[PDB]
Amino acid sequence: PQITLWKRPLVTIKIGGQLKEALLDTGADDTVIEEMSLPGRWKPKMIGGIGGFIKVRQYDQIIIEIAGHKAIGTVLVGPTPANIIGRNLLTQIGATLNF
Amino acid sequence: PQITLWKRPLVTIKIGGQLKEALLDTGADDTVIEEMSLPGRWKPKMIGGIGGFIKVRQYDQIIIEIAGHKAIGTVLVGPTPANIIGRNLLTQIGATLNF
Ligand SMILES: CCCC[C@@H](CN[C@@H](CCCC)C(=O)N[C@@H](CCC(N)=O)C(=O)N[C@@H](CCCNC(N)=[NH2+])C(N)=O)NC(=O)[C@@H](NC(=O)[C@@H](NC(C)=O)[C@@H](C)O)[C@@H](C)CC
Repeated sequence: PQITLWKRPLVTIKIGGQLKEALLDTGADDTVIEEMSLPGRWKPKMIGGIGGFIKVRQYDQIIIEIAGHKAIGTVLVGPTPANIIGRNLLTQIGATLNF
Repeated sequence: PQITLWKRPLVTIKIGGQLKEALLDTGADDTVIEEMSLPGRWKPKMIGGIGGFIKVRQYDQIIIEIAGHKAIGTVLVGPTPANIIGRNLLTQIGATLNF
């Protein structure tokens, strides 16, 4: 698709058997999801932006479907105010910014 | 251009006759720049990010070039960790996300 930017670019995702809404964020290095269970080992991470940092759990090799497009990569889980799809998964679905 | 997302989507901007680097950010409603001087009166605004909320100064109808493309619009100035070009100006330069 071509997604214009008049509104926030929200899409449906499927992760860990669950449907969620998430923001396509070219300004995010990483993908960050609100609290949920994921399989495998994890390690803690601190991630920052406007307002400072939050602590998250890093899970690797997680399969996600983003607007119908499957992507595997790292997902961070924690008290984010918004589910965010960051560049680590945007690249995998072939997303580009065009102007 | 077509900007891929394997690296941060950093571009050069021009504001107040000065070149700066900024991040093209589809996950940002607004454009937020690190402390600098702009002309005119400002109005207060609170914005939110990953970590919480911060206060910024809102300047309207600021002339700004983004990767060579001319825009005139609202610029927020405050303690952002990074200069970000948000959707208010991405729409002025005709940017879309495509996959
Ligand atoms: C300034 C730092 C770079 C840009 C920023 C854009 N992220 C979006 C996230 C979505 C909201 C949580 C954002 O902050 N958007 C703001 C930008 C400010 C603005 N006004 O435009 C926004 O739209 N804020 C809205 C409110 C959105 C709330 N949304 C919601 N509740 N669903 C606002 N009007 O105040 N990126 C980030 O916050 C990411 N940070 C990073 O990628 C890097 N960190 C740093 C410090 O650069 C990396 C080294 O970790 C986070 C997610 C970690 C991976």
